[PDB]
Amino acid sequence: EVLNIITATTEIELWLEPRMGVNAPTGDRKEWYGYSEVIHHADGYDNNLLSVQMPQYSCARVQLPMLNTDMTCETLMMWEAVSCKTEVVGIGSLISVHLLEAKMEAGPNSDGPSRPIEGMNYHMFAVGGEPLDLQGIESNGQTKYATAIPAKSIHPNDIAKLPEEDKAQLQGLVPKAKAKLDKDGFYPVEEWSPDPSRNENSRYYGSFVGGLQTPPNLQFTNAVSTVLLDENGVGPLCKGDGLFVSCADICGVLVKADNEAIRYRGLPRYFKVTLRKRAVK
Amino acid sequence: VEVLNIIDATTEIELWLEPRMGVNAPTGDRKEWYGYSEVIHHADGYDNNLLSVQMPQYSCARVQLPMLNTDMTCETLMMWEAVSCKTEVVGIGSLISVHLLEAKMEAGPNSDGPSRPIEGMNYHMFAVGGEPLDLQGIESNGQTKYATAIPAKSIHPNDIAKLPEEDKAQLQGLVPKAKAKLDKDGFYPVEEWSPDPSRNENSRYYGSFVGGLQTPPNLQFTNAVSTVLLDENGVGPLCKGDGLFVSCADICGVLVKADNEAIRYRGLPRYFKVTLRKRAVKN
Amino acid sequence: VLNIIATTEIELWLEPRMGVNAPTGDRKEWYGYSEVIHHADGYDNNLLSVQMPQYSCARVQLPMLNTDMTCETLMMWEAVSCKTEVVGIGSLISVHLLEAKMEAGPNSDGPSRPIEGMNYHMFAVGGEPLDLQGIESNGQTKYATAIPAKSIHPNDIAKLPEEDKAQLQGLVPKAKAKLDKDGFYPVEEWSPDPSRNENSRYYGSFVGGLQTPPNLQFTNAVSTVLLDENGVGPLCKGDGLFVSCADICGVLVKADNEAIRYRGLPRYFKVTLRKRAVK
Amino acid sequence: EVLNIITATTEIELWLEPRMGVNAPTGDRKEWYGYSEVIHHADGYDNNLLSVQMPQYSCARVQLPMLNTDMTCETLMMWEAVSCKTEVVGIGSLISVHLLEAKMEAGPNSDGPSRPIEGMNYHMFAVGGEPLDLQGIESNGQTKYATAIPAKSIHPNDIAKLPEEDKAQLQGLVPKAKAKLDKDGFYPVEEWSPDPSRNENSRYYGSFVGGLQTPPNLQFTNAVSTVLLDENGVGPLCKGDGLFVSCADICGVLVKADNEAIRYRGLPRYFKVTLRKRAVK
Amino acid sequence: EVLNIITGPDATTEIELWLEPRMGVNAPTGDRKEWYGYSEVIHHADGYDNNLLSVQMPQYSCARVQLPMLNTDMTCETLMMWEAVSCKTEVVGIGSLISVHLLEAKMEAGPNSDGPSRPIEGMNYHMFAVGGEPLDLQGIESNGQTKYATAIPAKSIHPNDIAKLPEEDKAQLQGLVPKAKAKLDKDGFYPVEEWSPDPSRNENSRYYGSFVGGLQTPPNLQFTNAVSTVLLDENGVGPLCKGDGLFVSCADICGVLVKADNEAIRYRGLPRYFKVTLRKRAVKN
Ligand SMILES: CC(=O)N[C@H]1[C@H]([C@H](O)[C@H](O)CO)O[C@@](O[C@H]2[C@@H](O)[C@@H](CO)O[C@@H](O[C@H]3[C@H](O)[C@@H](O)[C@@H](O)O[C@@H]3CO)[C@@H]2O)(C(=O)O)C[C@@H]1O
Ligand SMILES: CC(=O)N[C@H]1[C@H]([C@H](O)[C@H](O)CO)O[C@@](O[C@H]2[C@@H](O)[C@@H](CO)O[C@@H](O[C@H]3[C@H](O)[C@@H](O)[C@@H](O)O[C@@H]3CO)[C@@H]2O)(C(=O)O)C[C@@H]1O
Ligand SMILES: CC(=O)N[C@H]1[C@H]([C@H](O)[C@H](O)CO)O[C@@](O[C@H]2[C@@H](O)[C@@H](CO)O[C@@H](O[C@H]3[C@H](O)[C@@H](O)[C@@H](O)O[C@@H]3CO)[C@@H]2O)(C(=O)O)C[C@@H]1O
Ligand SMILES: CC(=O)N[C@H]1[C@H]([C@H](O)[C@H](O)CO)O[C@@](O[C@H]2[C@@H](O)[C@@H](CO)O[C@@H](O[C@H]3[C@H](O)[C@@H](O)[C@H](O)O[C@@H]3CO)[C@@H]2O)(C(=O)O)C[C@@H]1O
Ligand SMILES: CC(=O)N[C@H]1[C@H]([C@H](O)[C@H](O)CO)O[C@@](O[C@H]2[C@@H](O)[C@@H](CO)O[C@@H](O[C@H]3[C@H](O)[C@@H](O)[C@H](O)O[C@@H]3CO)[C@@H]2O)(C(=O)O)C[C@@H]1O
Ligand SMILES: [Mg+2]
Ligand SMILES: [Mg+2]
Ligand SMILES: [Mg+2]
Ligand SMILES: [Mg+2]
Ligand SMILES: [Mg+2]
Repeated sequence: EVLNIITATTEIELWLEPRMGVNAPTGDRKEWYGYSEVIHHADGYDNNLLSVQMPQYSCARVQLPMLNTDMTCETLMMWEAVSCKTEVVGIGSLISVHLLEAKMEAGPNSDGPSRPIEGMNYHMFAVGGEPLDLQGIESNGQTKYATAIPAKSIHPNDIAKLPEEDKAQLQGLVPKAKAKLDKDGFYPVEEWSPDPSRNENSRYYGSFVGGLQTPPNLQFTNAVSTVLLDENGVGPLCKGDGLFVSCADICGVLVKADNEAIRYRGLPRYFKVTLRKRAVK
Repeated sequence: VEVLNIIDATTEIELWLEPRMGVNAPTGDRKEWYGYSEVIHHADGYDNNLLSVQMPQYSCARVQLPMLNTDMTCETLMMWEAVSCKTEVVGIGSLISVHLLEAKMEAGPNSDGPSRPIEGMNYHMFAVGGEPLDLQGIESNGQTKYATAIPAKSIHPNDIAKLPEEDKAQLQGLVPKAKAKLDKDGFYPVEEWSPDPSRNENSRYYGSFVGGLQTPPNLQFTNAVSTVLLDENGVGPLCKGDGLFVSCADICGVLVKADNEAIRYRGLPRYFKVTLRKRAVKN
Repeated sequence: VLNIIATTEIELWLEPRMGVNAPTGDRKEWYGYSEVIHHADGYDNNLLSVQMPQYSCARVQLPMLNTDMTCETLMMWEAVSCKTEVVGIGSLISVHLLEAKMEAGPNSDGPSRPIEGMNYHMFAVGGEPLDLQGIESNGQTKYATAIPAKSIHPNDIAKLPEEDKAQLQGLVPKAKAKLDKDGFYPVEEWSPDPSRNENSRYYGSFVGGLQTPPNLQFTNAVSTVLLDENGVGPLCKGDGLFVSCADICGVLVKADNEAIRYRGLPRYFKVTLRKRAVK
Repeated sequence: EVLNIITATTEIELWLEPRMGVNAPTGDRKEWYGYSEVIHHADGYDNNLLSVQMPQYSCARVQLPMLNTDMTCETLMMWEAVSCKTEVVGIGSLISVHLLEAKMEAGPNSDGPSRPIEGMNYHMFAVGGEPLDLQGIESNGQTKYATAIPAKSIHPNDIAKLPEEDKAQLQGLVPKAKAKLDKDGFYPVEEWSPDPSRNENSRYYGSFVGGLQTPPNLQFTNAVSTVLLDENGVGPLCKGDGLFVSCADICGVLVKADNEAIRYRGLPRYFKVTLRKRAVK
Repeated sequence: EVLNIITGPDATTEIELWLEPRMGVNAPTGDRKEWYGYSEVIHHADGYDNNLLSVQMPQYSCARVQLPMLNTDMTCETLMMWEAVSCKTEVVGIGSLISVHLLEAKMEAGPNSDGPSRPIEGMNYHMFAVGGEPLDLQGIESNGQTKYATAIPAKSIHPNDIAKLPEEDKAQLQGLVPKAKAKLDKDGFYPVEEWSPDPSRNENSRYYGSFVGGLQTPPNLQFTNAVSTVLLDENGVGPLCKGDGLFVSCADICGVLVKADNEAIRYRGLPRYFKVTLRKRAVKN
């Protein structure tokens, strides 16, 4: 039960690095950090699709200053997210036409530029007072996924647990396939969406442009804010004094020269969130 | 100028509409293609019968609201009035996939590249009303051959207009007799039926179409946007029989088959949240 | 134009006039399309009216307002707003179009090319026929000479010598007409005249090319206000409301010669009117 | 020094015919009036680029009613342009797929449509109280231009007069390369832009979409006007009682069947300008 | 500490300037002079089979404008600063992008034809900024191990010149490396493919940018003298000019030229005009 604002503010900022699959600059895949592993047409059919091949949501919880010295009291204060500025950094890097290992965009006897990053763009950011609610889906119900222990990603049927002969249901809406975005680099974009049936205490904003050769269209400015207040003037209220931020920013794909397969490329996203104190019952 | 760098009165209803692209249930022989259409080829409907499973259809539902009037003969009645709605197509991220089962490879013949992703025609419409959505029929080709099914799995404009087969070219324009109510889920093909702008006084509908086979799908998703359903007089749809009627169609593109380059449509589920209030009206 | 004085709503459909303008005769199966167009038509043959999409138009008789037309102060119907919609947009998803080119390799069994390419969409509401200005993309295009005429061309009015018809590639002031006949004025030769049309409102868009994705919307929640900057809408002379449109939604490509047909769709109109006293 | 309005009005109409290169329906090139001459990749390198090959700005001066009985008076009247309606006519003609001499858009054994007009669109219009100020540039500083006595067009270096070895400066910003749009069909669009460093007494509006196969996107209506007043509510003031209108409307190109070279196509533009009387010092 | 605006008849001023593009060939002199306003040629394996040169990497343009001196004594506890209120800015020369007779450019036609050249098209990168101090930049690498030429003196500066990561850790620059930060303090020096405006700083600047990628994308550009950008923030305060300096910067890649003989590319940029309106604002010192 939301009461009146207490007149008292604070701002937090943070960066979320992309989780395109290669999620750390370490090991033998280090050079491909910020990209996915290679994806081929029959992957997941004639082999297991790996987590490194599946771009994932980024997320973090920011701890806010503690508000109530006694959690038993009938009236308490909560942090309320009022507005946010957010930005995808590094967009100029997408002009490169000398991408390592990338297909040449010219005739077979030429010496032209590489294909630049282009194709599918999927951009979403969210700010909320608790983890983002996710709804699960499968483009192909019977896609084969790797089983690592511990798991490196989670899939809708890990939660829905349909019998294998019923997994075609996941190509529609399966209500049991729901989860919270509670782990960075774990929930694949191609299987999980913000759940519009929940998320009463979060705000999310997403866009998608598909295809493999589509020009990426991105903007950057520090002159624009997003107001997080709902129709009643109430922003997300931060349970446990935690602010939750999430995003995904697939900016396109790289095409490999030797087999023409692809890797996704993502870019880091900045957040600046402005909060105020709100009394609640 | 120099060059300077020179060197209970209200209620909320929620529901999901699953897509009806043709394969309309994860059952039977076609179970694995639920949420897609059946395969379509250029001569289908000419050198064979076009099947209902090959024709994406409108989704629709009626939600029973709390009953408002004990005596429906009173000259002043209460009705539910739809004021606004939030709606969203879910699963958009799934459209990034370039490992689509049976799909054509987007690369040279000696390569091992990605599959073609879902792309091409996008047809998106949602509607909220106090009675079934009014539909007007049309045909792109008047003489298209349609399968005869018992029980029938779709209905076509000429099942209503009942024109002689030799006059069916009329259906390529506007045939006033070819009208229907969106009264059955997964039954009215998108390619034959549109919202009827000459009726639908008690419904609101919103549609967009981008054609072509290789067009990049362009879709948005957010929980911070609502659609106001009130008309110019401040009146929203009024729910007859205390029923709220929601409808949609969301073709998100096509898949291209590797073995013959024919296509299947792909659709995605749509969520609705409708906010309603009560209005007294003359009876 | 005096003050307003009560209201009424007019509805109608305009069926497309793409060339094959009736579901009768020998071409009846292509009603709502143009006849086939090839690159050299109008050069090594005569371009037919059935090959040239045309404006649709109608005059709706409104309730008579004045007992005596002699009076110095009369009532006129004033068009205030309108809702308009292109119906049948969903039919443009078809990839099983009769006689259409296959969009796949020569060894495949793929879909047909769908309707796509150039879109030309215009609607107008006025108190008198829409004024048109004529033009030619090619001054010397050869047009058939039917009796009676099935279409009218700019030089039919301007009557320039054959050696001067290159003028029609620019602006010929003599090449003016009124949109007074349905399925008669070709879109490729006639445009709404911005130097006239004081008593009409028109709204048009064009996206060219042969393979362009068609981009259309449909909704019953949007209206167009027809009032001008003085708050005055079109005034219906002779108690007649004049509506006109053209909606080329793209082209079909034929499998056997790769030539094209334009495709059009019907348009709906709902016009709201009020009574206005005039001098 | 601008003073108050004098409360008196007038409306001016005119058409500007396109000047794509073939600027009159006369002479040897008369049948291509409203188009450019044919342009090939090496034109201006292994030959001289001709004025007929370079689309130019259209412009006109409209004489307004004389306002002042005596131009020596300390307070005078000027016509002030307040708003304007403008329209490109003939857009429907761009649907044509039977264009004379044009490449066929089908396989070589077919009998399909011609390529329609498509590709780069350059649309600008301007209304001012004096000629539009232009700034010059060259995409290639060493482009070879024909010499006619008298000249049929004027180029930036005709004004800047840089040594031949210095003409690469014209690929950037050369302040000496300035001109007034004082002659119809004379200033090529590819060499001359509205000068944002001047033009205090004009308003111009321009858009460009490039490429050779881009779908042309054009609108037409009589329900929209452009307001010409500046931030202080002052429109262009007509010096010498002359109103100056300018434009360029490249709507795309035609592709010739026999060599695949191109001609630009333009369309005429209509103007309706509304003016009022303003007192000035 | 921002105080109130100081009203008066001489309280505002206006500044105009041009910035020429820095696509790589940054002066019309020397051996590369005929390609001024373009980049040097770029090929797929450059930076791998060879060193990527500064002339191959478009850079931000920038300038500091000296404003009228405001405070005779910078000792005083209360001072005045120029406050940037609005800006008009325009990319000039857009009409030149219609050319289909580009020197050395690939022919857009069949192999035995005589058609037009490919016009400038492809990726467009447009940004402008106005601030009261240099624009803050954040570094990144699309490929951490890209090979760069090391000239003495340096012709450009790269994110790891500042971050100084070990060579085997440079993959970190493909994400967000907080030490990879710089100020846009030198014209024709910071490549756009390695440096973006830093959204974590730039409190005293305003920047506006767009990108449309790909190699064949139609350039889409507007020009008009009837539109301004308001520079005031949510509290109505514009950038405040430290040391009486106005800082402007930009980058305008309008597309690429494709060479006929190897199909490699050069970027093309165009010059940008600025008109900045400023007013006097009192601040606490
Ligand atoms: C998850 C992962 O490590 N993916 C890598 C894949 C897989 O290991 C591979 O596809 C499994 O079969 O391999 C990638 O590299 C391959 C690519 O360079 C292709 C180009 O044709 O060549 C492959 O190796 C060939 C080898 O050249 C032949 O001699 C023969 O032995 O067959 C092998 C395997 O086909 C490379 O492994 C890929 O891009 O697919 C790199 C991925 O990181
Ligand atoms: C206005 C009209 O009726 N147009 C129809 C045209 C014309 O009759 C024709 O183009 C005039 O020359 O014809 C269309 O049908 C033609 C198409 O099927 C092509 C495919 O190659 O074949 C044509 O017939 C050939 C015939 O096959 C040859 O044996 C020989 O007789 O020549 C004729 C004409 O070239 C069809 O006429 C068309 O698409 O052009 C149908 C139009 O409705
Ligand atoms: C400014 C002008 O008049 N341009 C015309 C050009 C030039 O006269 C020409 O390009 C200068 O060399 O010519 C155009 O017409 C040419 C075109 O039809 C090509 C098609 O291949 O043929 C040319 O003539 C050829 C002839 O066919 C050959 O047999 C041989 O004689 O060589 C000549 C010259 O190449 C036409 O001149 C053109 O489009 O380039 C028409 C322009 O209006
Ligand atoms: C409604 C439905 O079930 N659609 C099927 C269609 C139809 O059954 C078929 O098109 C009717 O002719 O078949 C689909 O599969 C076909 C496809 O794999 C093609 C690939 O070239 O092969 C077809 O089979 C051939 C077979 O290869 C030959 O040995 C045989 O002599 O002829 C067969 C029939 O053509 C497959 O049936 C299709 O995509 O068209 C699958 C759809 O779900
Ligand atoms: C930074 C710079 O000056 N770049 C040049 C480049 C480089 O000098 C070159 O790529 C280094 O290998 O050269 C450019 O021109 C080349 C281009 O014209 C190609 C066309 O095939 O030919 C190259 O020279 C060839 C020569 O023709 C061969 O006979 C010889 O055996 O090898 C030479 C090197 O490949 C030109 O150098 C280029 O566009 O790459 C011009 C740039 O300004
Ligand atoms: Mg809910
Ligand atoms: Mg009605
Ligand atoms: Mg007039
Ligand atoms: Mg100035
Ligand atoms: Mg900060």
